[PDB]
Amino acid sequence: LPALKLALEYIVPCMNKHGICVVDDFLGKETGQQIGDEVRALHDTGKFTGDKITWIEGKEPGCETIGLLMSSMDDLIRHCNGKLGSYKINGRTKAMVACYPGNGTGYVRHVDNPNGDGRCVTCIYYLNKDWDAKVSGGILRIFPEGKAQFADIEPKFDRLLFFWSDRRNPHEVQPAYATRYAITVWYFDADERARAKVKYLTGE
Ligand SMILES: Oc1c(-n2ccnn2)cnn1-c1cc(N2CCOCC2)ncn1
Ligand SMILES: [Cl-]
Ligand SMILES: [Cl-]
Ligand SMILES: [Cl-]
Ligand SMILES: [Mn+2]
Repeated sequence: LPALKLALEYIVPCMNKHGICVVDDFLGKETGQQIGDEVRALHDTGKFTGDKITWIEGKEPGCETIGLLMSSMDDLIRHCNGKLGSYKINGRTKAMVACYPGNGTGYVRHVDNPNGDGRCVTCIYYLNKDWDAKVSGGILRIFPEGKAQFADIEPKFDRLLFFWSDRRNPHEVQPAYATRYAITVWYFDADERARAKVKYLTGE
C-alpha cells in the first residue's frame, strides 16, 4: 500500500483497536541493508593501538539512509493526522540507534513513558538481515493492559513496529545469542509534552 492507504486502512484502526501495529517489508531489502551498513559503521568502529546507544538526527554524514527511514516513519505518522486516539502528534525524538549484545541478556519488563513525559507512540525498525528469532532470540513480548492475551513480536528484517508508549504496553525483550540492531523513535503528543516541559528553567 502507499503511505496514505497504509496509514488510514491499517495503522490507524490497528492502533485504536490493539495499541500494537506491525508493518512488514517497510523499506525493502536494498534500503534495509544500506541502513544496516550505516548502523554498523556507527557502532562497529575499531580500536587504536549493557548496550550501545547513539541518537541520530538524520543529516549526519554517513547517516543519510537512517534519515530516509525517519522521513518514511514521519510520512506514515503525518497521514494518521489526528486519528491516533486523541493525540496531536507535533514532533518526535531523534532516532535511537541501538546495538544489543548477543550475550544471553534480556531486557526487564518496563513501560516507555510511565509518568506523562510526552511520548505517545513508540516506533521500532529492525534491520538485522535474515534474523531467525527461533534460533537467535531477541523476541519482544508486549502485555497490553487488561487484555487476556500478550503478543510476541519477532525482530524481523525490515519490520516496523508501532505501539502506545504509555502504561498500556509494558514490554520485555528475551535474550539473544547474536549481535542485533534496532532503531527506535518516539512521537510526542503536543499537550502532554508541553505540560511535561513547564517544570524546566528554559532547559527543555
Ligand atoms: O532498548 C529497548 C528495547 N529493546 C532491547 C532490545 N531490543 N529492543 C525495548 N525497549 N527498549 C527501550 C529502551 C529505552 N532507552 C534506552 C536507554 O536510553 C534511554 C531510553 N527506553 C525505552 N525502551
Ligand atoms: Cl512494567
Ligand atoms: Cl528503560
Ligand atoms: Cl519536545
Ligand atoms: Mn521499551
